[PDB]
Amino acid sequence: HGSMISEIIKDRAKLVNEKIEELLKEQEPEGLYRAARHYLKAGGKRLRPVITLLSAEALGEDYRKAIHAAIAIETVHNFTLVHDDIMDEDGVKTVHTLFGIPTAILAGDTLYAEAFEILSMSDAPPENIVRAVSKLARVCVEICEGQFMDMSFEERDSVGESEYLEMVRKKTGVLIGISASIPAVLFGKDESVEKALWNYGIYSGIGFQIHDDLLDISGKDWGSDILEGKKTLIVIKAFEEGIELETFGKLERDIKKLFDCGAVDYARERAREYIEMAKKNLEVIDESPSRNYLVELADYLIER
Amino acid sequence: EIIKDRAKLVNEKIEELLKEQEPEGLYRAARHYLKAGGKRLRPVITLLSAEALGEDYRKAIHAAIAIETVHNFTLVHDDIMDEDEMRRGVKTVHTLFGIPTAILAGDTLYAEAFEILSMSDAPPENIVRAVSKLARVCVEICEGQFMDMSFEERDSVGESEYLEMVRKKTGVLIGISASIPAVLFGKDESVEKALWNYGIYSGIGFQIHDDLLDISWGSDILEGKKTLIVIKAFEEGIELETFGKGRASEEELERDIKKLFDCGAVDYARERAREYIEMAKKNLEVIDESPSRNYLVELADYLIER
Repeated sequence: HGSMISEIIKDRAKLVNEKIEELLKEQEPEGLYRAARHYLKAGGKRLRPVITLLSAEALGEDYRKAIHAAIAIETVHNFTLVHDDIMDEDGVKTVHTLFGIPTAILAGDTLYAEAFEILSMSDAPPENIVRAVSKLARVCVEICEGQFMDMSFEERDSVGESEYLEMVRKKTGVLIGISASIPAVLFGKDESVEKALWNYGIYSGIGFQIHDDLLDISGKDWGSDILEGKKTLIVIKAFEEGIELETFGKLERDIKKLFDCGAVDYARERAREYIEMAKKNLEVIDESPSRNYLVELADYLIER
Repeated sequence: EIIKDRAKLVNEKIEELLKEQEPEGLYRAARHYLKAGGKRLRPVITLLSAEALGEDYRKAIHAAIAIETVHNFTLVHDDIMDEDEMRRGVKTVHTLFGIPTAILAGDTLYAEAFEILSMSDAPPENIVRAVSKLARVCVEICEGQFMDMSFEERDSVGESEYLEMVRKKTGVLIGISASIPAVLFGKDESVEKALWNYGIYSGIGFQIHDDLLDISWGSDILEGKKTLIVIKAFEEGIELETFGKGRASEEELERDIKKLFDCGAVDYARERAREYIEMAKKNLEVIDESPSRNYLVELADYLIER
């Protein structure tokens, strides 16, 4: 076909959730685990584990073997969400709001260890598990560096485009990068193939972020990110050519200036560039239904 | 004893594997305690346990650094929770750098530990098991810290609940310190459980003694920390005048400390702490006699002597 991508995401997400329920059961101490399972139970697009399972399939493997890696990465993601929410302080209600900050910190730390425990249950050669552990951990370190950078940007008045893109790469790209590349690691695929899936993830993630930030201008309210002063690629290119907007303390006038300077279309062109780059990296992989799903998925990430 | 030797090795590997890096903000925070220089107890237990198994304990160094990294991770997040302004002789991480950076710093140490563990020179099969066991250990420390903090607001907790909390909060990380060389080098379940049980019991006793060292001042009771002493005494219905206050008079706290010695409760702690360290030794017997094996013995002793 070529138009079922929302249905494949759905199908694989449904698998992800079924195994989430199997592997991340609520336990004692009940207060820790209710915080620990909160975000997971409120749902999630499950985009990263879905990518893992599509990548696994596109590599000619039984993608059920990739479930653990898939859920570990979704577990890492959920963990970052809990801790991140502690630091934006701003639904559903955040975990630190419902359970307090200590329970929230320990809830993230719990999910964090479980991620690795789950990944280690993978049905794959130990040498590859050890490499997947090493690689996921390095990604975790990078996400913290990305989160740190992103917060630094809140205190800065002059964030460069490349700095910002570097931030997004760690904050959003690398986790998506390893959800595409981890079945390569687990199943002994070689370096050029892992590299192709990694780049696919990173470039999808970066573009996915740019488009996400475009949706703030193209439930929640128009121009939210503007009044909250968030540095997006759009904002950064407008500043880059001295547009300087009359909100940033929490409007429709500002939004016109962003289109008028082409900063909105710069960001679109940047996000599409990233997704084309992500798709060209897939060329290394054998054509298959699953490879085309990954291709259409990159498209979806920026066309929704 | 001969620990400053391995303590020396561990800090050399720490400075080799846990470099500062960019963003310097994040790593200045993440290396703050490591540079402050803890006693490195658990790493030394890992190197000695390895040599007691008659292995090349240098091969166990990555697991030694990894467990110390976990330990430092917990310190950072714990200090956020207790809102301590200082830990031993240095300001806490959240106070110098802020709560969000403190969170990210421990989150970074946390991942760094699994990356270091995975570098081990051992059968990969056994690195996987080591990652699985250390990650469950980390889940339990979190379960413990949540238990310990839940205790604060409870009116009374039994010795059992409290001792299950100490087993998770500070014991299992000490158990896996000794356990992990048995895991890494394919010793069998008897040996693992033996080094495991030694590490846990050493932990609990080590904890009970660390609560005694505050009676050895005063802060545990003003802070309301529920120790094994105050659980015995309160089980003995000992009216304790200054347990909640935080601010207190010297005479008021002295009469509360005075009570506690005379309760038949400070004795209980030393005694109960001692029957744990002994349970560690009598467990450690499954391992062959060795300079290393007796070193773990004398070391389980040092946890009760301070």
